Amino acid sequence: AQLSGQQQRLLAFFKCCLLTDQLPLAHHLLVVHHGQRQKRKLLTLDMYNAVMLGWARQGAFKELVYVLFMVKDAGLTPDLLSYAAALQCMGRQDQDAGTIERCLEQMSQEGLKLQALFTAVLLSEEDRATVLKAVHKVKPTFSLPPQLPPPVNTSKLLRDVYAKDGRVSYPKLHLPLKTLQCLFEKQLHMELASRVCVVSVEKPTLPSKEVKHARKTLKTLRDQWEKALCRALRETKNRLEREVYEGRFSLYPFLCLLDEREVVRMLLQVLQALPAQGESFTTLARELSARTFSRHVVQRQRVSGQVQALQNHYRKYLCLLASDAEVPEPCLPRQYWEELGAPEALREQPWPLPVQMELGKLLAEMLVQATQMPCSLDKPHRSSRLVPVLYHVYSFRNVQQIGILKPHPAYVQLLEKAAEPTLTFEAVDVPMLCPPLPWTSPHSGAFLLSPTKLMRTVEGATQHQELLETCPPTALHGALDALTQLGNCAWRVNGRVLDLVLQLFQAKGCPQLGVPAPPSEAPQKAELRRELAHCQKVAREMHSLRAEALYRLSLAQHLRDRVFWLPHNMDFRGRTYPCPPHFNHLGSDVARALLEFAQGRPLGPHGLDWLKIHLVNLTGLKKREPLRKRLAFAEEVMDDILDSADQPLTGRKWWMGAEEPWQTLACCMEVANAVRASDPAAYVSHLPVHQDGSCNGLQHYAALGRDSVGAASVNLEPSDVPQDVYSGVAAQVEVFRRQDAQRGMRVAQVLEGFITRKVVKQTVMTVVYGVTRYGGRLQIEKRLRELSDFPQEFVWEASHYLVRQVFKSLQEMFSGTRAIQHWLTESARLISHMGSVVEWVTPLGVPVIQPYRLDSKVKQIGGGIQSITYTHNGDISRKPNTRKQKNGFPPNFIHSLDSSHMMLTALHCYRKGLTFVSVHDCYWTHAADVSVMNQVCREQFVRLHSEPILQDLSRFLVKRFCSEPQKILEASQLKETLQAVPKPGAFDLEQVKRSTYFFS
Amino acid sequence: FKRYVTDRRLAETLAQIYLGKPSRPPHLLLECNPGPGILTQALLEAGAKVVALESDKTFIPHLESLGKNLDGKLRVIHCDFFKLDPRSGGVIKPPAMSSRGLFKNLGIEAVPWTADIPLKVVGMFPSRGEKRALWKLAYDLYSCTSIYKFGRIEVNMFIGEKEFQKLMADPGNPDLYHVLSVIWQLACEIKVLHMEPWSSFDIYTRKGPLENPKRRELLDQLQQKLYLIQMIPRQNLFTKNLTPMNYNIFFHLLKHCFGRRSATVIDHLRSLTPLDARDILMQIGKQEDEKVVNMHPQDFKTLFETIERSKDCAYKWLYDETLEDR
DNA sequence: TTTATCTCCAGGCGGTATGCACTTT
DNA sequence: AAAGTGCATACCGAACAAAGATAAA
Ligand SMILES: Nc1nc2c(ncn2[C@@H]2O[C@H](COP(=O)(O)OP(=O)(O)OP(=O)(O)O)[C@@H](O)[C@H]2O)c(=O)[nH]1
Ligand SMILES: [Mg+2]
Repeated sequence: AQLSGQQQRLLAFFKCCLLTDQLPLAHHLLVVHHGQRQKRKLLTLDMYNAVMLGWARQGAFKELVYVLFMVKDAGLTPDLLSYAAALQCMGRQDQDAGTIERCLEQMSQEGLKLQALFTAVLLSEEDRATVLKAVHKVKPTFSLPPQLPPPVNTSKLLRDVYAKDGRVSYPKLHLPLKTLQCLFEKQLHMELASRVCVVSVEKPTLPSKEVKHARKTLKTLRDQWEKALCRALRETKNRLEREVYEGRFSLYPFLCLLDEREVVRMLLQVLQALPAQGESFTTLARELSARTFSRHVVQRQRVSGQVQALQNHYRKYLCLLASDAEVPEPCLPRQYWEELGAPEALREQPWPLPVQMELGKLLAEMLVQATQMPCSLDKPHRSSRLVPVLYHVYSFRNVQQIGILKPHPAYVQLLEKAAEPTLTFEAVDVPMLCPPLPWTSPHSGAFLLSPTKLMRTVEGATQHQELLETCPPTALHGALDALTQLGNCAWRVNGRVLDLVLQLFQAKGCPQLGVPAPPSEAPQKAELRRELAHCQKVAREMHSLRAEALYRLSLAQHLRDRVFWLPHNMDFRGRTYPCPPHFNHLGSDVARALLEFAQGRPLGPHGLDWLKIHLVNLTGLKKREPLRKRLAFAEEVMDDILDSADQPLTGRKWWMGAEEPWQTLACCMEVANAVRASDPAAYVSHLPVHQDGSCNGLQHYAALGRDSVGAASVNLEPSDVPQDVYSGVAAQVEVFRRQDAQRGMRVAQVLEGFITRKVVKQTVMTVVYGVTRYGGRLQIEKRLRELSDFPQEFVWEASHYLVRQVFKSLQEMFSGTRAIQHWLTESARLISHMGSVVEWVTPLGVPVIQPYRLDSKVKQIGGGIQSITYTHNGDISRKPNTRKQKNGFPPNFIHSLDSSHMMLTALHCYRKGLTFVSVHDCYWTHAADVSVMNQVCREQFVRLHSEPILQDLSRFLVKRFCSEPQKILEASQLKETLQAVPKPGAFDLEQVKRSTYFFS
Repeated sequence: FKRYVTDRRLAETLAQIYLGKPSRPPHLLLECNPGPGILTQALLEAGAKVVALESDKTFIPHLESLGKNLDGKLRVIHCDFFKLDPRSGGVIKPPAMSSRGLFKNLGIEAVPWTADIPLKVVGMFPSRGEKRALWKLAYDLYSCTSIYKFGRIEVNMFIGEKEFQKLMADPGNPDLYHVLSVIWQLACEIKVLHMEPWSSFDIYTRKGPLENPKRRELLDQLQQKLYLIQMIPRQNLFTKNLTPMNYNIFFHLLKHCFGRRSATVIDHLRSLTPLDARDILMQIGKQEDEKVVNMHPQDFKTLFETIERSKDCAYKWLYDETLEDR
């Protein structure tokens, strides 16, 4: 069955008591709960086991005997854990051999195995050593055999990656070993501090008397708040302990896990980092709970002593990546980490959701109650009355209402006037300064000390992790190796581009290119009310945009002269995203413009041509002509490129007219240097070259269905010119609009030259995924409301027209595609009726489950400001959402296939010594190597679709969901619908190896 | 379903109630959803100047037959009173209409707020949309926009029993006292001009004219005494402190004060303003332990004006437009 | 007659008054 | 004999803001 909320909170209390090392409290609570008949039923075996282990670690035998008497009296039979704890304590106390003989003889009478004791998950290495010493008394020798390291994966797709009989050319960095070790020390200290301070990049404020007065007042308020928070924390601790001594549950051990100073510092950081509009109570609560769990994991590691083990293993591991050092046998970084001997990192038990929300709420209430401020800041001592800093206000949306903490209006003005020149970032949000830890298991990886989860999910979900941990160990090797390869790409920031961006941003901003503008340059009876409303709104959006830009630019300027790495993880489907949110290459055009590779490569014979093709692709003017025409066009506009590179702001300004600004500039800056060099074939390029794929989902449908016309339509066959379905759909829509406009309808006249590929691209893409007309209307409206050359008053009448015509253009565009989509949709629905969520396995081997469940019926926490309502993700007892599982089956499957293709390509590029990074379907590299990647890509695609993916999926679905005969009629229906798979066509995938524009 | 007058006795009783005043009977009565035209024909027999606002086109020619011979007394305009001045923007479709266009086609000029009532709208509230219609009317009235832009136009509408009871709740606390009652009794003078059993009104569904014993069965299910309620906007609604710019803060204050019904005024005031709550409650005259439910609408308006009249503190409210749309 | 509307990059209403069970004064 | 403690459901606000197209519900 499943545990109740109190049965979770009590277990969490007992487990936390072991870490906090207050066993008397746990013993008292257990005795009180066992004594009363009503609370006796709540206690389970694990609650006795936790206290028994805690007592055994100390070395008290009387208490362990008493708890064993309690558990034998209450009910149930002792399990292996109780006997393991008994042996551990008996060995601790140097018990006589006769007692050990008797205990183990009884244990054999029940009938178990001593090996399972040393394979117990809970027991650590020290506990295992102690119990081994204890058992060595009765048996003079006891041993557990070692084994060969985990076998390499044996599958059709991944065989070549893990085969030793071959030639390997694994790359290496460009840095000395000592520099790498120093960077490791810097990153370790940074993570231990848990904060970084960055010098603000905004325009400095000239000193004045008012600024100094504001700073002094701020300092005084900070000191007063610190003292008040310390006193409040002490009082709360005492009050919560008194409840424990009354035989009631509380959060005393949870609040005793960290020092008072650290909690106070975290609370002041949260107060200093509060937006002027405030935040909802539930959001502030999840944030405070999460920050406390991270600080406890880092501090536990520091106190125990794993920090030193990581330092030694890492410093020895850094020999593989450094250029100077050499490895006896080259291998994948995960393989070397395992072979070098792996320190054991024990997973941290996640707190239950109710406890997390309760702790967050308690901390937020303490923060709001403890801080107070004088009412009159400008006028000192006018009134001795003290006003709260934060206020609890309701905000009403439709019937519903929300609670919000809002700062006092004078505090915001004081902060604005003070203009502190230092921003504070959390260590998790900043890019690392040392190479990432190799992903060796789902539990450990990415950051040095902070906890990072493999599959990013909601704060309480656990089904994905248990599915990951229940699979064979060798299945996830490919995914882990791909993640490690992606995270091991050194980065750097461009200098002159950053200087130009700073010049534009600091002075006035250039909203045309993308740089926001300062609030100073802002626009300025019913009519007056409307004008003020518009002004306030516009000021709000511009302020938010400038705040985000300020954060990103400050972070970028901090790393001006450093090398940094970006770790990656994945979602539940399988697509990979970088971990640092603020600054990465997945962001806007400026983000893609500032970043560049750190390890350059010579251009070679075929580097300049690919650079020119990349420049033309970024420009966007020529996207239908072949490669020769793009190269010729790049040749034609050489003067404009050189002028833009030499004079970016004072000149002909050709680059600003590109579709992708700030990247055309960088590419021109590189191309001019390459051209002006004495030998352009011996020039080092640090600039990645993008490589995109057209109609990727349509490509995967074409591959699975093997439909000849569909394959030919999406560049999946050899051709001389690119093929685009979107352009054909746009042409058909334009023909229909021309006929309608000649007939006389006004909206046809309104939108005449605004039917481009952009407006219909997303809709045509998402039709095959089963999008409805409402979503298509919203997409077309969103596209239309940004042209700025279209009369907006027709938008509702425009999109509502276009969608229909667009859907018209699709009676019979796809047949096998829609057959496959309908089959998947019907299978998902029929599975969803029986109450079982749909699951599948990707060709790489990772398992995917789609967690859509009906809402929990009530979930509130009682309290002294408001009753927080929170969803209970983490209840497997709820019923599945048939509507959201039906709609999401195709897109998740195709995204998983895309991720598999990307991972295979990345691994086979790493084997040849390539710097491969990717964004979903865009494959970056150095300029010289692009052609090589192209080849392997096609190969992988063919292999990825050489296996019968659809047949394997059908058989797996039949095995998993039709084995149970519980509903015989519906089981027969599901068997019938799953045993009918659409037949393939007549298409030989070898032609993919020769097609030029499959990726272009 | 839509309710249309069915009998001539009703057609004359309602007409007499509408045009009861014998001194200056001339008003350009605006009648909405005429339906068959029985009420309009009765009003013409009594003598008036009707600007009919039918929603459906099918009835439009039919009314044209009744008033074809009459020259200027009756004007049929295809419009809906409850869709005037859409806030979405764009082109105004024929089913909707803009207030300026209507008051230009009718020739009505602009009348100051303190002056006499220019017009008189009559009709029935939506069958299932009383709350939304009342809230839209409240926003239009408190902001001097749309109809109430031109003046303090009287509105006389048929409403149900439950919404009327919720609209006429007092500090006597029948546990129906809420913000809608406060604003509507602060901005109007609600009176029960007449009462009618609901079965006395013909019911036409969107599908067609309702018939069959189901109509008789429906009669027992929804039997409630419909009230014809008269609303005139109050002359002294707007003051120095209460202006069309500051109505949002008053609305937020009233909504917040009813978030916790069983709470005192001082707690909400602490949650809403940085001012000394005890001093304010001393100025307004009420006691410290004053419940929100035991406050009159005039007390709420006086409290809001007293807070807004505080010169000493530069910052008065924590209300901000960022608190909306979230 | 009533409601949600392709997927992902991690989201949720807060108050009042009612019974029902059992433990505690 | 009364009274406290804690958990389950149910009905309140239906804050306005035009409109149309499809099927699970
Ligand atoms: N379901 C869904 N998938 C999307 C959406 N946007 C992008 N994708 C997926 O992302 C893939 C590639 O994204 P894009 O590069 O933007 O699309 P594309 O078809 O490659 O575009 P072109 O390069 O112009 O051909 C698509 O094939 C889809 O699988 C979306 O809104 N919904
Ligand atoms: Mg693409």
